[PDB]
Amino acid sequence: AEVTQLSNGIVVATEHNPSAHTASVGVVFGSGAANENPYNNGVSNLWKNIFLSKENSAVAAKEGLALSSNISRDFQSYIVSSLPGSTDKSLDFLNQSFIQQKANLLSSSNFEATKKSVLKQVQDFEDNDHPNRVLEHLHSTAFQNTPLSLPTRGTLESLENLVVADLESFANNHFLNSNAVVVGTGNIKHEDLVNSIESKNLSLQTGTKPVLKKKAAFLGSEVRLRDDTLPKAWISLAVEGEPVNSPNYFVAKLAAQIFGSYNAFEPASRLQGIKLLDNIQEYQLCDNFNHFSLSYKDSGLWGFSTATRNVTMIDDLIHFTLKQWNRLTISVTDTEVERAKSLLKLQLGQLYESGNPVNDANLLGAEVLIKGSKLSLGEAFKKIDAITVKDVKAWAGKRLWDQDIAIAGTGQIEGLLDYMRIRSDMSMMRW
Amino acid sequence: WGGFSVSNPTIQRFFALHYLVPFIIAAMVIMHLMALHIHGSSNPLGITGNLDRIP
Repeated sequence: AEVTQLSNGIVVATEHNPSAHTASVGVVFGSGAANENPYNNGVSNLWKNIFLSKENSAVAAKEGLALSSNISRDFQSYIVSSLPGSTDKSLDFLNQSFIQQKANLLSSSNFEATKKSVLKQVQDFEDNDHPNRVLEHLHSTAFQNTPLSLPTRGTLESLENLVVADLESFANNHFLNSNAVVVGTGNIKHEDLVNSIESKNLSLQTGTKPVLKKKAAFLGSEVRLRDDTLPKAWISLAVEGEPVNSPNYFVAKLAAQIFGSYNAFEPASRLQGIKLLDNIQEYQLCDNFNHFSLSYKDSGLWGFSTATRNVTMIDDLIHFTLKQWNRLTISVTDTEVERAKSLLKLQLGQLYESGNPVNDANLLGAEVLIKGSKLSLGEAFKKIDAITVKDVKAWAGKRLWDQDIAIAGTGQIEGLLDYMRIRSDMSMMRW
Repeated sequence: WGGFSVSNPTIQRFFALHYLVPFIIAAMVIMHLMALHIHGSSNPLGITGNLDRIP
């Protein structure tokens, strides 16, 4: 994780990796689904898919290049992968797709084909990907009438109303030098890239700034997509979490590691040192669960997702889980905190120390767009070790104890009690 | 009456029975609640309440 950064108009960011065999170069823009509105929602996803269109890919294939694009909430990415030497061909491609073939990708024949594909994509997702669909609705209700509420894939209604003009409108307002960072990961050197970029010049809509809007807000609420024909009940529940780069960023992630994730069907998962597992395994309250601490620019979500076929005991599932959360405020043990520290480190390692360069590109770009630099793993590990039981209790007393929640669920959710019942479990009685 | 007219035997037994019946009523109230429970309460719309129940 070598932090190499230089500015001369365009902000270049690289990260050399001796052991690699490949390289990835691309551009990451500081705008995502959150920078959209209810009506052009899905525009970014649209751009992602036209950049991956067969036409624009056949070109890159002949040059021995692979195409990648990721649409998130606070950012977007367009990455080109190649061998360690063909790094220059990569730049020729980025220079082409965003300055040359800008029109070829937006042809009537291409746009219509792409629009029809993402339309079918988003539909299959809303029809079949229940856990992600529900997680998406958690964001939709938790942050309603606020930026973070818009699904990254966009909605069907807004998607079929999108036209070529919308792409351009968005592109002119967001694909800008001031809202961009050219990323280079793999084994390519800093100077090798900075010179290959400095070779070409021009500008194409430079010196501009992205539009501003309303501040993200968490609203205690719920959205219920009951469907009695589905075999399970999928639900996500959470409280207002921590925004990226917050004093309690790590404490929140540690807290989520304490309750972790579980998969009823995998032997080792059933043996984890998680207290909650003693309560849910007897009557097999669920097939799986996964805690999370989602972080964004303005806010975050802390909670968990779960799936179950135990439709008559969902109230017990929710009751025991929230009852464990109460513990973070009043009785989390020292050894629970230590187990989380270890497991947190391991996870952050598997994320940042992945062998894949495209991942590092997204991580690098996104991070420098916010804090100017990428967080060194060694500094993260030190902050994680510094965390104490008191730290955890102080955080939970603020974010968890007797706080509003956001709920979302689909399928056989008749057994999921009213908001107030779930809400009451955010605290315990006492003298 | 326990005699020729409402008199001592009557008032005394009436007190004994006054104390007894309220416990019989309590028992019937349990039978009442048992019969209510298997079908649940009705509602002002006179139709099924199964599609929307609250605790």
